Amino acid sequence: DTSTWFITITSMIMTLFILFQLKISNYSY
Amino acid sequence: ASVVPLKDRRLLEVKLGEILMRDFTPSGIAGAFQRGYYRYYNKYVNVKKGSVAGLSMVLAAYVVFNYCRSYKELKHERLRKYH
Amino acid sequence: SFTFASPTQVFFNGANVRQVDVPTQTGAFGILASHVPTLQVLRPGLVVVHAEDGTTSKYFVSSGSVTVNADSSVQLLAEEAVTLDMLDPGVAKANLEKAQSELLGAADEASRAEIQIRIEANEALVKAL
Amino acid sequence: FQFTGIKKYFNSYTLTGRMNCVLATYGGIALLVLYFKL
Amino acid sequence: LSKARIEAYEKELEKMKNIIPFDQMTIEDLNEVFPETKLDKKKY
Amino acid sequence: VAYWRQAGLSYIRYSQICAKAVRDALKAEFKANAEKTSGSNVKIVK
Amino acid sequence: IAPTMMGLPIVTLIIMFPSLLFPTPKRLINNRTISIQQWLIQLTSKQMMAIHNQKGQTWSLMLMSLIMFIGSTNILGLLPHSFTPTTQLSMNLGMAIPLWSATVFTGFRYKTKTSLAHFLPQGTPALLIPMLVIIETISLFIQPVALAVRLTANITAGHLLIHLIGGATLALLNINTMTAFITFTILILLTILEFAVALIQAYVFTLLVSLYLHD
Amino acid sequence: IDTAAKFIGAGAATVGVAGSGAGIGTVFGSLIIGYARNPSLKQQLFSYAILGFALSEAMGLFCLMVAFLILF
Amino acid sequence: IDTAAKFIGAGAATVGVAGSGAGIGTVFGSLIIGYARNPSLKQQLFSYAILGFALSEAMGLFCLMVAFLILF
Amino acid sequence: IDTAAKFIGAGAATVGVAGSGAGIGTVFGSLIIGYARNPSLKQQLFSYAILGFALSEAMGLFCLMVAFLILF
Amino acid sequence: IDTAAKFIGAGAATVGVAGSGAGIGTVFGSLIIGYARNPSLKQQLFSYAILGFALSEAMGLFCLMVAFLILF
Amino acid sequence: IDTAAKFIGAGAATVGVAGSGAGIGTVFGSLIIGYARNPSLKQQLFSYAILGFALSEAMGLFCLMVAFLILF
Repeated sequence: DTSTWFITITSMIMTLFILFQLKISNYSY
Repeated sequence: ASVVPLKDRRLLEVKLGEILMRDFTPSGIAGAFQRGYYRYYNKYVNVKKGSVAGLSMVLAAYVVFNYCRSYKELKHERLRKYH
Repeated sequence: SFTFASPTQVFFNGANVRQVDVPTQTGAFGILASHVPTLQVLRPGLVVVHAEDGTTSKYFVSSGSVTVNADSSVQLLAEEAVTLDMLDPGVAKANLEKAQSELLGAADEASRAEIQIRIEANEALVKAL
Repeated sequence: FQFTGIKKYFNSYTLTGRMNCVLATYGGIALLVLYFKL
Repeated sequence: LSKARIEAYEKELEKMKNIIPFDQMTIEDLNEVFPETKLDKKKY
Repeated sequence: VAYWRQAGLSYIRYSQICAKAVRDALKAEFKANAEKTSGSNVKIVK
Repeated sequence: IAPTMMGLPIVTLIIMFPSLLFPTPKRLINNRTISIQQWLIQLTSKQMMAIHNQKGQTWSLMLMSLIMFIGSTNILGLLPHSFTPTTQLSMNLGMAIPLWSATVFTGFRYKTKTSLAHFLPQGTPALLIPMLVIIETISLFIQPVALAVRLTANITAGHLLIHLIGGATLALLNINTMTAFITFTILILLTILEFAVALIQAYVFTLLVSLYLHD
Repeated sequence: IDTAAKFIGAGAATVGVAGSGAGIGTVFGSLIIGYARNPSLKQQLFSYAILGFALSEAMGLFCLMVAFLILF
Repeated sequence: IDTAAKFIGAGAATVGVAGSGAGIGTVFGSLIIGYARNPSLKQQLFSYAILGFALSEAMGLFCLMVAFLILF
Repeated sequence: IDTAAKFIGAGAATVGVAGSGAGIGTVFGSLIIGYARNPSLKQQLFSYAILGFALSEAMGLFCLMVAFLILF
Repeated sequence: IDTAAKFIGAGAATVGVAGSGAGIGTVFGSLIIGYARNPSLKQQLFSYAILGFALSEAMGLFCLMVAFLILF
Repeated sequence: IDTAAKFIGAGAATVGVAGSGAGIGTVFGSLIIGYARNPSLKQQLFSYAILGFALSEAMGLFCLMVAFLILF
């Protein structure tokens, strides 16, 4: 329940940040 | 293998939420998901507006996957079948 | 009962608009046909008159007075009140930037305050336009 | 070849954005402290 | 020289009129009559 | 009290400045009316 | 008496999932489902770029991705059995520290002396200057933890309240009127729980304010 | 003893949500005077009111999360 | 012993619900001020006041539900 | 018995966030009325509101950090 | 039992930091509403706002230091 | 046990300083709005603020002295 460990949860978010910024860079107004 | 998953994702995108894009634009305008919200086998999903059939299918698949993940922790009430 | 008129032109005389917003010196206020009686000094801005009918009107005004009595009679007096169309947005931006440039030119506190009045009026004009 | 898509942005903003080493150091120190507790 | 320039302008106008095609074109295709700029350009 | 008030600027001067700004904001098509409204005829005798 | 469990499944698949929810077509006319995403992106980008108006607007093209990701992850948690990645403190801790460090180091990269001089609020009483300085530096060091907690705690609390009231309804085998009233309370709460988007706005806007203050 | 501590700690911790209730009351009250002075309800007058309500509700639920942890 | 804990928790918990009383007081007071400025009861003033009071009382009743959970 | 003391102390320390909720509610409520009076929100009129939220929520998170330290 | 009382006293003592948050929120909201009338933020207005914020935060941290002294 | 009572009482007694902090914040904020309304700052506007701040500090210091008496 309570959050412990904190190993791989904080590692995939950087890859998801890369993916999201690459995806939204294609978006344009 | 992954090429097949990419092709399946592209086919799902074309079927729901779909120059050469003019054909893809007409395909999205037709809205095969809008016609059958619950696929060709059934009639439609409960939501009947916004052409949101594909997003509903994706969310339902995610929900059922998370239910399959969570089934391990949860336990039933009675061994006999429920009412 | 709305009495809106410039020294030269008349907009509304006893009109039951029942809704007027004025750019007051202290801020903004809204008349609702029952607003507490008060005297309000106008500020460089636009008076968006909302008639009882769904249609509304937008006039950019100079300084003046917003006199709403205990009754519904409101005597709005604007020195230079015109519609937004008569103004020029390009000249508006040009005047704003020139006034910003010349703000520091006036060494006197009163004169710099006057140029600040100018830049404030031009900013309200830009927002209206 | 998705690297070249945001290669300019990468070194454009990570000059200070790529300070995740501080986060990694903090996480490692916290894990070591907890293992000492463990 | 002006006649040559006029011929070039007429050819460009005809190309623009014909190249319109379907509105459902490509984003890169729209750069023929409306391209973007380099970095630090779209301020707003 | 503001930057203009209590600093040497009368409220009439404030009105003059904002009115002049509004008149200058008008296009040249309506500039004749603004000139008409602008009153510089009165002079001073002392 | 049901123990709440914010369990840890294979995180990567769940975390990557919101990305697939936004397609990016390379067409002049979009698919009337990415179009709304594009319009929302433009509308939010205008709001975020209004304050900056500097060379730091380059950061806005990443802050848009940040707000989109946080919103997508948190909005998907309202589903029956969805596991919010932001429920775990790990990823939000790993997001708050690097971005705050980026803001402060960007401030210290250009006009560094004035960036540190932002501690001075243009004078202020000299008799209390050391107290003000220590207060503001402790607040600056607090800011990353504050940013992480103000997201994690309420994201977890929404699910906690949903679980509690749902268990109350399920265990309420008594008079059906009370059950119906509690279910109405559940639906009202879940409508309020849809305001997690406002939490995304608060997080990203606080980050933007910090970046603008330091750059 | 430990269960008694759980109960008393939860009962204490849930009292901290009262300040968030006072805050939401204050902001939603100020909404009405802002609307009265300026009839621009659909604008930021109500937008920031909703923002403040969400922020104070966050400050309250992030408090009661501690009580929930204590109880379990 | 656990019944004693429930009694103490219910005593402490219910105060949080009463702290929301100041919130509805602020809401009604701001309603007073707004109606004093622009008197129109059918206007959005009364609706906003009702919404604010409802939200504050919802916070109070949620704290009271926590108290009931303490009791049960 | 020390675990029970930690429980009750953490429960008591959690109640110190009520002031944070009152402060955030008050500051945002004054923000709405300030914008209503002067339509210049994008300025310091909202920047200082955000700053006040940041500087006022600090007490609540400090108290909850103390509560967590007592609990753990 | 003495350490238990130290824990409970530290938990109850840090509650006093709540008033600091409410005071800071009030003073910053008042700064907002005052600046709404007089556009003189770069003046003694922000100076006294910072003064009040510093006083409130100092009171809160003094209470926190008292709580820490109780804990240790 | 007696020292335990002293510890818990000192922890409970020192919370009275929170109201002093809230009053200090309100005083400084009302000073802010008063100076915003009228620029007679060097006049009794500052004197009344000092008077309010001193009385709030005196109340907080009396609460602190009560806490000290409990501790000793």
